[PDB]
Amino acid sequence: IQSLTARAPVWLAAQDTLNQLCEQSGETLASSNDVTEYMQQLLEREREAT
Amino acid sequence: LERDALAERYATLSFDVQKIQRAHQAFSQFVGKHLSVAFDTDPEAEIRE
Repeated sequence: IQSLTARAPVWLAAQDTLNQLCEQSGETLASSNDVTEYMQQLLEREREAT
Repeated sequence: LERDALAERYATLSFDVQKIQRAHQAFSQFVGKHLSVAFDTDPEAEIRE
């Protein structure tokens, strides 16, 4: 329970900032590999823009 | 004779640009498929311990 509790606020902060970062992005995120996929898409778009 | 040199030099420069572009593509592919566990601590060591 203590381990789960020490991990509880960390998890909650992760979820909070995850939702915020998801909303800052047009596409909605659902999984870790999905997050990295979106990240590489972002790098691609950045290269084209520059 | 003059234009031959320009063709050669242009060939080399275009090759270089393509190399750079593909290098960026490789890094992007990498981060797309890789960051979830990048640069983490070695498990062989800890399992041995």
